[PDB]
Amino acid sequence: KKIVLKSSDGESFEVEEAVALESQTIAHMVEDDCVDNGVPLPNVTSKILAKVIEYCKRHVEAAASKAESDDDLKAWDADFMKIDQATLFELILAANYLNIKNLLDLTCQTVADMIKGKTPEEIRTTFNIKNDFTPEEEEEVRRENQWAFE
Amino acid sequence: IESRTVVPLNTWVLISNFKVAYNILRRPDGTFNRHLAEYLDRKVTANANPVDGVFSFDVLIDRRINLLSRVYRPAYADQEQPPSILDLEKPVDGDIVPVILFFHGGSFAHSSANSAIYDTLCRRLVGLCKCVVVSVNYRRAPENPYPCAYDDGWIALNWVNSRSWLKSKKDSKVHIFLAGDSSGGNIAHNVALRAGESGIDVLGNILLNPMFGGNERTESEKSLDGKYFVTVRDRDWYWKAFLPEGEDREHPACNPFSPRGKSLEGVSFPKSLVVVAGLDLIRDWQLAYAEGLKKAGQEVKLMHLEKATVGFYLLPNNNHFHNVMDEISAFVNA
Amino acid sequence: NLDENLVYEVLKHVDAKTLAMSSCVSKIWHKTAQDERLWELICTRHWTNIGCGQNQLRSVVLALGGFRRLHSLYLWPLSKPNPRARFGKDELKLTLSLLSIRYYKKMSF
Amino acid sequence: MDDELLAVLGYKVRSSEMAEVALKLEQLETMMSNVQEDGLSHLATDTVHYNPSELYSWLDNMLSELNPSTRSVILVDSQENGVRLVHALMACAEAIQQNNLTLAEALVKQIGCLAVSQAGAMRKVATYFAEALARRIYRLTLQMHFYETCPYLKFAHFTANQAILEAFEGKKRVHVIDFSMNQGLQWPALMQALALREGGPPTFRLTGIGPPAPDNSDHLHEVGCKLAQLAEAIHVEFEYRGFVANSLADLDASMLELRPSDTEAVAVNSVFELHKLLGRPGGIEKVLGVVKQIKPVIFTVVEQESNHNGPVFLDRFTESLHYYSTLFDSLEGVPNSQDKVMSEVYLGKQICNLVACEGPDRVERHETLSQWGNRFGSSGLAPAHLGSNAFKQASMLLSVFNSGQGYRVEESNGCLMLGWHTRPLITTSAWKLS
Ligand SMILES: C=C1C[C@]23C[C@@]1(O)CC[C@H]2[C@@]12C=C[C@H](O)[C@@](C)(C(=O)O1)[C@H]2[C@@H]3C(=O)O
Repeated sequence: KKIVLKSSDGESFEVEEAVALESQTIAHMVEDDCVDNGVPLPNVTSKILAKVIEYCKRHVEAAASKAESDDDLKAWDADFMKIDQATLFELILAANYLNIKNLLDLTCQTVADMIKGKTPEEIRTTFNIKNDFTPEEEEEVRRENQWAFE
Repeated sequence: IESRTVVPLNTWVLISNFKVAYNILRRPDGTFNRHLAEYLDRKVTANANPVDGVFSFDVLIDRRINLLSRVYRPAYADQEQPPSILDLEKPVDGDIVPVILFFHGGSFAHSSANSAIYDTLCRRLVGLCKCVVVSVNYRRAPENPYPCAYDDGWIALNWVNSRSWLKSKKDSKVHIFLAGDSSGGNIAHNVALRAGESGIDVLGNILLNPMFGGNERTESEKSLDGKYFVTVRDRDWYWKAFLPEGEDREHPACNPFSPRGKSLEGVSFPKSLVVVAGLDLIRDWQLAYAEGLKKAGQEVKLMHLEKATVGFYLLPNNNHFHNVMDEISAFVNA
Repeated sequence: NLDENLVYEVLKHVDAKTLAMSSCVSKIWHKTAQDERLWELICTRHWTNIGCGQNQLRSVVLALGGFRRLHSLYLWPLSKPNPRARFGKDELKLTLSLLSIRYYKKMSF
Repeated sequence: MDDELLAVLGYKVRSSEMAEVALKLEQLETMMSNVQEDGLSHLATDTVHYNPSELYSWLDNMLSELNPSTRSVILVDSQENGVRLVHALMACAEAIQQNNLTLAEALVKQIGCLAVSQAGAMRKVATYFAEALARRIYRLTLQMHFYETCPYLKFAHFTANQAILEAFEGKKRVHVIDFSMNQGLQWPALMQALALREGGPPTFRLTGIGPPAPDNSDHLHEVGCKLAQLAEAIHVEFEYRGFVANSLADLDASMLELRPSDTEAVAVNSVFELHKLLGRPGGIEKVLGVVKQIKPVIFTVVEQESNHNGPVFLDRFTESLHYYSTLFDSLEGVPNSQDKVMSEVYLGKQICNLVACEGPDRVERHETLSQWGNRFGSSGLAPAHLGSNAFKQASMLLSVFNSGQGYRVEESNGCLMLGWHTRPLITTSAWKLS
C-alpha cells in the first residue's frame, strides 16, 4: 500500500505503508481511519520530512532484508549526520512531532557527543546563549559542582 | 603426579595452595583483586624481644611514599635484659659486619616484607650468616607500575649507606651486599646497576631464582609448561601488568642483554651469586643471564641445581637448602 | 530556543562529569540538571546483581537526601584512583551508610 | 599435632590430614581448570572466605561452593634530640619508683626545658607526659571531634554492623543490647542494612545502657527520639529503651526485660568499654556470667591491642609512652583544624589520667588478644570468624580519606586489626556461646 503525505508548504511524498507504520502515531491514526483521504501535517517542513522519510525507508528496507548488516547501518548513520547545526535542530523538532524513537536516539546522541568534554565557557560559545545567573547563584552552583572541576 | 615425586609433601601443599590462590586472584582485563589478596595473605609483626638470637623492629625510612624497612640483627651477648628501644640502634660490635639488603619475590604482585614466608627466611639468613638484614617494602604493580620499585630500592640503599650505627671498625665504611629472590633478583640487579655509576660501592649480589625474559620462547617453556606449578600464561600476565602499556618483553627492565640495553663491559659491577633451579619453567633465561655476565667480563659462580624447583628455600626439609645456605655464608663471610 | 523536555532527552545519554559541567552553563540547563532520574541512571550504571528492588532503594535514597549528594561525596573520591571499575553491592552498602550517617548528623532534635 | 614448619610459615594443617589436603587441592585445581573465567569471577567477588589459615575447612568450602610477648617498635625519622627526652622521661619514672621526690621534680623541670625546643609529635607527647608526672608527684564534644578526626570508631562501628548483620540473616525479631550508646552513630547503618535486605525489614529492638549524666540532662532520650524519627523516615519497626548506670557490674539479666530466646535473637555490642570493668574485683567475671545467662547469638568486642594492666609501673610507663608516641605521630600530616586540636587534648587527658590515677580510679587498663581470649575461654565463649566482606569494607573506609594511606587492616586468627602500618592499634572480634 502507498500512503500520500502532505507537507505544510504543499509538497506531496509517496511512502511505503510499512515505512509509515514505523511511526506509531501515524499507525494509530490509520487504525482510527479518517486517514485514507490524506494525512496532512500542520508544522513540518518538506525538506525535513524528506530527510526523515529517507532515514525510515533505508532502515525498514535493511531490516526486511536481514529477516529474509549492522556495520553497513552504522556507516549509513554516520554518513547521514554530516550536516550543520540548524538542520539538526529542525530534525529534532520534526522527530519529536512525529515520534520516531530511533531517529530521536541518534540525534540526541549526536548532540550529546558534540557537547562532550566541554566547560561552561565552551557550550555557551557553541550555542551563543545567555548566562542569566547572579554572582551569588553562580558561585553557589559552582561550589556544588566543584568536585567536577578537579 | 610428577610434582609429587620431586619435592616433599609439605612444600608441594604450600606451593599448590599459593598457585590456587593466585589463580583465583587473576583477572583477564588486567586489574588485580587487592582486597581479597590482602585478606588471604599471612603477615607477621616486629618483635623487639629476642627469639633464638634474633629480634627486629620496623623503621619508617620514607614518609612521602610510605617506604618501610624491617631490620633484623643478632641478639646482644653483653645484655642479659631484652634490648630497650634506645639500645635497638646501638652500633654493632666486631671488625667487619655485613649488611644484607634483601628483596622478596612475588612477581611484583604478591607478598610483602612483613610476610611470614620472608620473615622466617630473613631470620634464618641472620642466624646462619651472622649479620644485619634490612628488608625493603617496595610498591607493587599493577596499581603502581614501572619504575617505582627500582626507586624504592635506591632510596632504601641510600638510607642504609647513610647510617652511622651500621659501620665497620677497619674502614669506617658499610659492607653492603644486595640480595633478592624471584622479582627481587631483578630489583637487586637494577639497583646494583644504578649504584655502579653513582658512587656507592657494592660488595656483591645474591640472586635467587631471578625473573628475566624475552619475546622468543626458549626451549624450556614448551615442555615444562604446566608441570612444576608454573605456567606461561601467568608469565605473560605478570610482565604485562608491570611494564608500561604498549611495550614488549625486550624492554631493558625485562631483558638487560637487549640491543637497547647498555653493555655491562666498561662499567663497574660487583661479584654475584646466581642460583638456578633446573626444574623451573624459566631455566633457559636465568642461565643465559649468567652467560651474559660471563662474556661481559664480570665474576659469577654458577650453581645449577639439577633437581630443584621454585620455592626450594622456604622449608629446611630438603638437601638443597643447606647447600645454598652454606654457599651464601661462604660468599658473604669471605 | 530549546524547550525543557528535549534538553532532558539530550542529557539522558551524557556522562556524569559532563553533566556536572553542563549544570553551570545556563538556567534551563541548571534546572534540568537536578532531575533525580538522570543522577539515578548515572549511579545505577554498573550496579549488576544488587539484590533488592530499584523502587525500594529509590524510596530510601530519596528519603535520605537524593542522588546528587550520594555520587559527589563518597562515590567520587572512592572512584578517583580507578575510574574503569564496576560498582558492586559493597559500594552501595558503604555509600548508603555514609549518607544515612550524614543525614543523622544534620538531623535536629 | 601441628606441623612445625607450616606452623612457623603461617598455616594450620594437622599432620594426619596432609595427604587429604593435597588431594583436595588437586581436585580443586582440576575443577578450576575445567570451568572458564566465570568460575574465577564468581570466587573473586561473589563467595566469601572465613579463616584462611585452616587449609582443610577453607578448601572444603571452596569445593562445595564451586560444585553445589611481642612488643612492636617503629622508629620514626623525626628525631634529633629525642634520646635526651626519652632518657629524661625514663629517669623520671625510675625516680618515682625509687621513692625520691626532689629528683623527680628536678627531672620534670628539665624535661619541660628540653621539650620546649622539640617539634612534631614529640612535643605534645612529652608535654602531656610531663604534666602527668607532675600530677603523680603532687599526689605522692571531645569524643565527637575524635570520631570526626580519626577512623578508629568508624572502623570499629562498621565492622560491628557487618558482624551482627552476618549473624542476623534469616531471622525475624532482632534485639540489640548496647553497653555504650554514646551518640548512637553506629545504628543508622545497621538499620538501613536491615531494611534493604531480602525477605523484608524485620522488627528492630534496641536497649542502650550509658553512664550517669554528669549535668543532669537527657541524652538517651534525644538519641531515642532521633532514631525513631529516622526509623519512620526509613519505614522499619523500631522499639527504643535507654538505661542509666555507673559501671557494668550492676547490670543484671532481669533488669533488662528479655523475651524468650526461642522467639527472638539477642546481640551484644561493646566498643572500648570492657577494659573499664577489670578494676573491680569480680566485675568482669560477673558480667561474663550474666552475658552467658542471656544466651545471645553474637557478642562483638572492640579493644585496643596493648598491655597496660601490668603490675610494675615502669613497664606500664614505657609501653604507654611508645604506644601514644606512635599514635600522636600518626596525626601530624592532617592540616591544622579544630577537630585535630580537640582530639589531641582528649589524648593528652587520657595519658595524664593513666600516669596519675591509680587504684580503682584508673579505668584505662588494656590487654592484648591472647589475654582477652583466655579470659573469654574460661567462661564458655567460642570465636566467630569474620570474613573478607568486613575486610573490604574497612579497606574502602580508609581509602576514602587521605587516599587510603598509613592505616592498614590486618586479619589474624579471625580478628581484624587497624594499625599504623605493622603496629596493631584497634582489634575487633566477635564471640558466641560455645
Ligand atoms: C604464580 C606464581 C608465582 C610464584 C610461582 C607461581 O606459579 C605460584 C606462586 C608463586 C610463589 C609464591 C611464593 C614464592 O615467592 C615463589 C618464589 C614460589 O615458590 O611460589 C612465588 C613464585 C614467583 O613469584 O615467581
